[PDB]
Formats: sequence, structure tokens, C-alpha cells
Amino acid sequence: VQTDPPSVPICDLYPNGVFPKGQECEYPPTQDGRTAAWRTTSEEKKALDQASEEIWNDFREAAEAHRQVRKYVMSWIKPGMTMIEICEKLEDCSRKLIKENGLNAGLAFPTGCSLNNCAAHYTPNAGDTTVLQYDDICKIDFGTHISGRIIDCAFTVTFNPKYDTLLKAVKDATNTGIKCAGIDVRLCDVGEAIQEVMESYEVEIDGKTYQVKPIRNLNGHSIGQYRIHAGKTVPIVKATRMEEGEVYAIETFGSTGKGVVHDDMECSHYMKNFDVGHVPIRLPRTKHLLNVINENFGTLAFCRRWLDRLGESKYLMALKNLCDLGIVDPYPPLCDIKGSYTAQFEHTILLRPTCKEVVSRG
Ligand SMILES: CC(C)Oc1cc(N2CCNCC2)ccc1-c1c(C(N)=O)[nH]c2cc(F)c(F)cc12
Ligand SMILES: [Mn+2]
Ligand SMILES: [Mn+2]
Repeated sequence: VQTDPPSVPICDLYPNGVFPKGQECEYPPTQDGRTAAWRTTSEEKKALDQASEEIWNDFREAAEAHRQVRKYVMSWIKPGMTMIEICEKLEDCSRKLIKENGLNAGLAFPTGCSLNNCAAHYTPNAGDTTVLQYDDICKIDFGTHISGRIIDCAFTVTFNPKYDTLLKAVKDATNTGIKCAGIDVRLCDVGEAIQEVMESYEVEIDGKTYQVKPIRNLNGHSIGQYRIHAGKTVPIVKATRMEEGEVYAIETFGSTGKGVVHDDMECSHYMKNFDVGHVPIRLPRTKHLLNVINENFGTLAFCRRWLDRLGESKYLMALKNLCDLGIVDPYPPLCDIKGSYTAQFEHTILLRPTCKEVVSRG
């Protein structure tokens, strides 16, 4: 049985090695009104689904770790805590439950804890004294993986009820996206549906009214093995189609600002360019850092805190060299206008030959 606080790896909770399935859904009907129900009983679709059972089983193990971590996070996340303490407590639990084992099992990307106007990609670097406030709107975005089968799942934390309708707008837009997604469904269609739902909401925060705006340059995406973004984008504002066997992160962002984000603040997130092959490096500090990245993260994203934890120091020039060489890409915090409020909800979905599985669903 799982301990309180959670410390038992998901692997040990399921001795048979069969991890729980997420929410299973029938695919949406076509424009003509033809149902996709036939996929569930098709012997050909069942054969194709069984052939990838090991892959879905890995996503399910990573999803169960994610559910247990986020249930744990919700029980203690409070204003007064430093952003570092929140991230380290969350990551310590995540490492234990995923049974972190080099590139075979672990953390898919750093824990995002972006606040207020900053929509995404903010994690504290060493020495960050930021403390979570009662009026903050915090986006907890973390990932787990088994054999590079990534769970990309996020939720928004608040303490003040004044943001309740903003959170509801974004949860409804995310659930709409999940519902509209399916094999042969256009990505532009999922995007238009998300926008229509989010914009139907009006909110009042400290005597000011706003229509909830989707963040036009933040989007959902396909997921590849050891690849957080596999090249297909799911817009969240108003003709490429989703394909069978694909995995998607369905995420939406709502804002009281412009509904557009720009790079801002100190960068904490970094990730090797997936398309860049072998690059010989002679520069000793740059060479060492790339070897550290290749061994510990490969093509998965990382943060400066994780380099500090690995015992690395005086690596900032080496890291900048890797960025300038195009081997590593920086992913700085993405912010809307000062004074604005942003919220996010995200799930990982499997486009299985038989059904659509919201593998990360709570
Ligand atoms: C800027 C955007 C929000 O995130 C991305 C854009 C890309 N793109 C490449 C192809 N060219 C366009 C950009 C790749 C990956 C991401 C990305 C995502 C995500 N999409 O959820 N989560 C992350 C976490 C990380 F720690 C990280 F380092 C990167 C990411
Ligand atoms: Mn995410
Ligand atoms: Mn994502």
C-alpha cells in the first residue's frame, strides 16, 4: 500500500507489472454523424493496440506516479513556502515514485511553478528567494517518464477564490480540447473548439472585468519518445490531422492580459536540440557539460538546479557555449503583460487504435 507521505515506487504497488489505465473514451463522431464506436470491437484495431501494450503500460506507470505526486502536492502546497522548497519537495516524491533510474525512468522535464503573469517555464535557479503568496496564481507543470514515454500534465494552484471563474474557464477549454481530439481530427478544429469555450467566460478580479483570452502562442503538442514536443502543434485560438498511435499533450492557457507571451526573466529551462547529431567538442568545460547532459538527460529537458544537484559548478559559460553552438536550446520563462493573470490545465492523451485514453486523468 502507498505510504503517507508517498515513498513506495509505482512499480512495487503493482507486482504484476500491469499499471492502471487512464480514462477511456470513444472517438468523436465525424461531420456526417458516423460513430467511431467500431474501433473498440475491430479485431484489426485490437491487434494493433495489443502490439503497443508495452508502450501504453509505460505511459500508465508514469501517469500513476504523476497522479500520486499531484495529490500529495495539493495536500501541502501553501503560501509562505519558497518556490525552491515546493519544487524540491515535489521532485523528491516524483523521483521516489517513478523509481528514478538514469535514462530508463525519471523526470521528463523540470517542475514549472510559474506565477501570475508568467504562464510557463519558470522554475527557481539556485539562490532564488521567491516565496509563494496568498494572491498568487501558480501553474504546477511537471513530467514523469518510463522508457521515454512522457506524461506532460499540469494544473493551476490558487488560495484566493477571486480566481475561481478564471480557473473554471481554462479547465473547461482543456476538457473541450480533450473531447474534440481524435484520430483523423484536424488540429485547427481542436483549436477553434478550445477558443470558443474559453472566450465564453467573463471574470471579475478586484473590480476589473475581463473576457478570458487563450494564450495564442502557447499550444498543445504531439509527444515522441524522449521528445516532449514531437513537431505537431494543437492551437488554442482560431489543417494538419491527428494520427493513430500518436500521443498528445492537450494544454490550454487562459489570460487576463494580451493573450500572448514573450520571453522574460532569468532562464532556468534547457533542452538539447533533437535534430542535432554528434558534435565533437574540445573546449574542456563545454565538453564536460555536454557529456553530463548526454548521460543524465539525453533529449529530455533539464534545469540549472538539476546541474547543481549533479555536483556541477561554474558551468554557466559552458551552458551558454552549448546554446550558441545550437546543441542546447534555452526555454526562458514566458510572460504575458505585467499585472495580468494566467492559468493552465494539461493532460496527456494516447490515440490508441481502439479508443482515446486520457492516460493522465485523475
Ligand atoms: C516554448 C514552448 C512553450 O515549449 C516548447 C517548444 C518547443 N519547440 C521546439 C520546436 N520549435 C518550436 C518550439 C519544444 C519544446 C517545448 C517544451 C514544452 C512543451 N511544449 O510543453 N515543455 C517543455 C519543458 C522544458 F523543460 C523545455 F525545456 C521545453 C519544453
Ligand atoms: Mn506541461
Ligand atoms: Mn506541454
